[PDB]
Amino acid sequence: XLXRXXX
Amino acid sequence: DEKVFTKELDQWIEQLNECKQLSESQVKSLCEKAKEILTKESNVQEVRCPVTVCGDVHGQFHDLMELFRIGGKSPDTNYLFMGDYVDRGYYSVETVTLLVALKVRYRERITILRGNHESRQITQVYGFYDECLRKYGNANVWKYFTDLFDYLPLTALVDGQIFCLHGGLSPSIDTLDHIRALDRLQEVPHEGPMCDLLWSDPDDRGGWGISPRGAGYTFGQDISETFNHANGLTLVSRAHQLVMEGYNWCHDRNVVTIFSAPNYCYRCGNQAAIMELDDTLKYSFLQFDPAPRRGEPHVTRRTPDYFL
Amino acid sequence: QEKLFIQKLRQCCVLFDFVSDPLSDLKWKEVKRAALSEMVEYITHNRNVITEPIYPEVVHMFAVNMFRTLPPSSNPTGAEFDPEEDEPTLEAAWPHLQLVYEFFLRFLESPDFQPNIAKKYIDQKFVLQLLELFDSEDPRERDFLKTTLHRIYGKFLGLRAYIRKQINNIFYRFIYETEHHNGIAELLEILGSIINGFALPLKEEHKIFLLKVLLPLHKVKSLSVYHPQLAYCVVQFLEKDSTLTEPVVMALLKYWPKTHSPKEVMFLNELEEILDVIEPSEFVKIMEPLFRQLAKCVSSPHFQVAERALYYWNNEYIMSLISDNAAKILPIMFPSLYRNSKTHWNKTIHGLIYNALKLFMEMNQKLFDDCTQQFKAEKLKEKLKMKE
Amino acid sequence: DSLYPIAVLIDELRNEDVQLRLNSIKKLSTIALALGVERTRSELLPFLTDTIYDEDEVLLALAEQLGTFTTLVGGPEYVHCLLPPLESLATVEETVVRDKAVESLRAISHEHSPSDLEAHFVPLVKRLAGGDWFTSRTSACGLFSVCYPRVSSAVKAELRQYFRNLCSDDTPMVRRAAASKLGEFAKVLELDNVKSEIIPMFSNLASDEQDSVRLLAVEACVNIAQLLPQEDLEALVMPTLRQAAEDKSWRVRYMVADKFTELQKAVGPEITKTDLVPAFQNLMKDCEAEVRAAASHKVKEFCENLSADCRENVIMSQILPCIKELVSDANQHVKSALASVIMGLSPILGKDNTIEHLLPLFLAQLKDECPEVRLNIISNLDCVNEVIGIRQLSQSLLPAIVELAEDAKWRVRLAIIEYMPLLAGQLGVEFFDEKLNSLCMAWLVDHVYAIREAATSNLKKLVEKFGKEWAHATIIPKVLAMSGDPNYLHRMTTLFCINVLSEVCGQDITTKHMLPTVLRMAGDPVANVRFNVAKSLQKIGPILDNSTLQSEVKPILEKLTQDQDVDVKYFAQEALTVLSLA
Ligand SMILES: [Mn+2]
Ligand SMILES: [Mn+2]
Repeated sequence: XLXRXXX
Repeated sequence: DEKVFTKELDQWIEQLNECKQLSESQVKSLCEKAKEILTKESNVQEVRCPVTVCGDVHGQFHDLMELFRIGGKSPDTNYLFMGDYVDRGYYSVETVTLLVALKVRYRERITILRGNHESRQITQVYGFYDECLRKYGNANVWKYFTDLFDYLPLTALVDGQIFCLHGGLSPSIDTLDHIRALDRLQEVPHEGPMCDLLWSDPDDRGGWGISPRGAGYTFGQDISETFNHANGLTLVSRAHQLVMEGYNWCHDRNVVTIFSAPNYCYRCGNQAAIMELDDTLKYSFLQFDPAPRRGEPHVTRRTPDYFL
Repeated sequence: QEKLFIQKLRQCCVLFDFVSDPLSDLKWKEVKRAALSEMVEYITHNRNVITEPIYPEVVHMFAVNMFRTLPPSSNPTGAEFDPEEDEPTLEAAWPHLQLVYEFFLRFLESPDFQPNIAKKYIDQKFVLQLLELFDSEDPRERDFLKTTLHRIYGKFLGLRAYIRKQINNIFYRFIYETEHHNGIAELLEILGSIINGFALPLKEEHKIFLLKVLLPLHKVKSLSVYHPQLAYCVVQFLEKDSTLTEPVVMALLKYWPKTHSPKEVMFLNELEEILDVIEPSEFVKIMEPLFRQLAKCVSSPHFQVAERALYYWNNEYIMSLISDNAAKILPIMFPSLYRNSKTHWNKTIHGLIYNALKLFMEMNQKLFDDCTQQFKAEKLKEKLKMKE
Repeated sequence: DSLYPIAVLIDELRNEDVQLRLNSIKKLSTIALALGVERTRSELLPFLTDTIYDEDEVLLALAEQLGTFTTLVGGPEYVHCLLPPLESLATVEETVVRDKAVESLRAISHEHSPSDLEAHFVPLVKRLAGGDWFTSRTSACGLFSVCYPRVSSAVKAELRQYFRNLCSDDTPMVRRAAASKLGEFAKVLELDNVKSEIIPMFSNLASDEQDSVRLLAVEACVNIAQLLPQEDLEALVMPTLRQAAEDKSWRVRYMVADKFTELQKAVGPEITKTDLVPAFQNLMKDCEAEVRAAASHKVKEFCENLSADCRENVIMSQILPCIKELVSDANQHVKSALASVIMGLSPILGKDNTIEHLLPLFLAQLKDECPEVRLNIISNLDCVNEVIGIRQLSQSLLPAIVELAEDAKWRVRLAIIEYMPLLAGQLGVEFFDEKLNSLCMAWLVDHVYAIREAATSNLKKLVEKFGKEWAHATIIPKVLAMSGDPNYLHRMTTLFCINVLSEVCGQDITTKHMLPTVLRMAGDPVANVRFNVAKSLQKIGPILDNSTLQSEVKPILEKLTQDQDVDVKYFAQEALTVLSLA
């Protein structure tokens, strides 16, 4: 969930 | 002449094991020696089993270390990593260097493939570039590695039955001969086959779709079934997306995803896993938590970001 | 009837002491949610204008509910982490709090409710303990603090000093001791207003604040968290007084990130914003060392940087400024723009660069050619000769 | 043969190109050398003194450098020449810089003659102490302890004042500093001054608006307590320490907890029983886990240091009861913490008590959910049998120790595996064989290598305990029925053990029951086993008799030098080179 490129 | 250097490597490795980076100099040489070995390798690498397949590591050096505790060490056990060595972790450098160091050394005991992150642009947006900066003062190590990446084989086939790749399937690719044709020696494109093999994901929506990521597509079960049959494949081994359980089966156990970076980014909280393919291609999964981190020194105040 | 300034001054003390520990989910008997939402609606909906009797038990009530010692963080150490990616931790028992805040707010933000009331029951100590609270519950709690402090600042001239001083302390400790605090952003927003509205001729102290506290703040690793809120203050400061421009720009360069591309772009992004308001007569004092830097950015192997810098060229006001002084600037950038743009791994900057060179010609043909002349020449010798 | 390059550095000391100018500065020690000592004083330092570089990175260097110029400048007679630049460097905003600045000042302070101390160093401290910027004052704090003891009475006097003014600075940032240094300063003040000057500053700081200052006061408390005689602790210290323990800020309580055993000593054996024991209880019951855990870690050490005459008792009536509660604490780390030291109370309470009071808790921990807890408990069973019986051991404890030998988390299985050899010889080979040998053999086949590895190692330790004959009659066998496993991973484990057992099984057993299987395994279809099978021969090499070597080893080792596999080929030629078989 950190940024879609991937948490 | 042989040992003359083979000892130089053997040491480099042992140093890396202490998680101590190699010098800008050494990195350049290690990579040189590396290209020469990686060129000879096809885009669809032929790896004979037994071997253990590993997924994402994302510079989490220690968990990589834990990984070896779980599946054995090189070269006593044969490995296969499906890209994504750098970015996110706090030790991308050590991680990648060590893995590459082993390839140069035990050339037939480990197999490294390219990942969506073994790209100049991503490494620049997701860490690696900066880490190399703070660990070397300039951009040379970064260049030297990103350059080596290009020569990484895009895929690998295990015992003619298992297809291993970082990303996924491509509408631009139907047979393994297709991949073989491709010219991989170049940065990962924003569009195309090569890019697909590196960014595609399996979807629960059946049939080619639009990747919510921004690259590659989202293939469905039918697509997997089709592909496997057309090439004589029993398994599509890939990993490119966090699976809170270390590994996950999809598309009627036709494709399995395998992540090896526990508690990814030190946040996610997933378990990691690896897959062992024995003397006779038998599945077998080993899950594991992130190793325990220990450090009693005085956590000082880091040197300014404007230093240099 | 008219016996409320004893019923309320009791309906409150009920909510005061209270302090129902919400870390076990037991004793589910509200009670307080009433007395609170009650004392609110009792002062909001035209329910009063005469409830100013001498009773600052409102403060004490608030103090005993809010002034607790913030708990140990539930987020990781640092260095290997990014606060931007911290898991938001909500203060359990927000309900009671929320109301205590919301109430207290409307409390002294109502007419008839004078300052000289609190002026003696809202001392530095109150302020101080209030500041500490600026530390963890998602905006939810910080936000209220943010607003609460703002008004307390605007209503007591006999406090403004302290509020400011203390905030500087909260900042110094941030910059030079523990490179961690959870509400710099919120605190900056408050300051934004404060800055924007000083004496026409800036008082010595305020300049110091900007230089010894505001600028050195760009220094920290967690800038990606309050960058915008900060830049605003930096700009707002320049608009108040342009003089402080040279020192400001100089400082930013002084602190220019060398191992943090993100912050780099942030700097670049914050620099344009300063140029947009840069007074012509001053674009000069900075001009040279600034561009001397931009030339280095454009050549950066880091696309995002090179790019963001290159983008300075679609800004009319900057291009304007670069023209009115093209003489000194062009020779600074040129060597980096004319530099074989065919080298980059990112087949997108060459064009980006070209666009920039181009814009220079349509600004002064002579110079350009003259610079190209020099470049080509010097490049020959150093090549003809540098080959033995 | 040239003095040019060094001539260049001195030149680039003003190149206005950080990159370069820095180099010169980081090499200042060599400029100064080839410069002269008299030139250093007359030219270099001044240049450094009147050139206010901006770059912190440069300044940082300049500061670290001047700390070594004690000689390069002309010896102690001229050490006081290095002060100017440092003094200014001590004011740099960027701490790091001014930090080095002080490290150095402190360093070269000792090279100063008392006479020069008073003449130039102290004045630098005072100036720094009176500065407008907190930064300056901040630094000043660290310079007191090093110059105070060697100066005059009248100066000490002034110094004491200054330091007091720092403690009461209007900036938390400074007070925090004054505070940190309050300890080291007391160690140099005469006893009385401690009583009349430190004590006040001590409590004053111990109760500052800023909790981030008060907690420091706590540490300093220790040092101060160690300076006063027993009699005077109840009058000048305790009142504060007692408050510290109850402080509203959990951060301050945490300190008292974290330096507890440290206070335990500084204070004395009496006040401890009197004031601390009670205090220490409250800390294990603190509302903040962070704190409870902190106190837990001290349980063992705090109890070991109790006055000889009361120990067994208080532990039993005061400490022990909390421990039971802590064993059930909701917070992992707290549980986890106490599970490491708890076993230490064991030999203090003696056999009887241990079995009645601790053993249950131990048992409780061997079964917690949190691995860290179980893991931490297992690791201390090496003793217990010295306290409880060898029967009690195998009676209420062995069962868990067996269950644990297969709990989920491998690191926990590892711990048991590490305990075996001990727990093995203690119970006796006869018992081991009956119901404990099967586990040791199973781990030899665990999924996670880490474990199988430790299981292999485990075997050598057992053989040492039970005898080579026992190995050749209980282990060697099953260690071979392994080379017949489809998985090369497990098949390799065989050579791995042989690599170990050999060391201690003897030329006979080795050559008569292992070397065979090693040779037989040189035909494994998997390179891995083949090259490891080669590696094994290089290990059990020297153990064999030259007859068996150049006759049954070399031959099969040769056939490997000519193998299709790159590595197998490598380890073979290697095995030879060392075994002098070529
Ligand atoms: Mn990926
Ligand atoms: Mn990935």
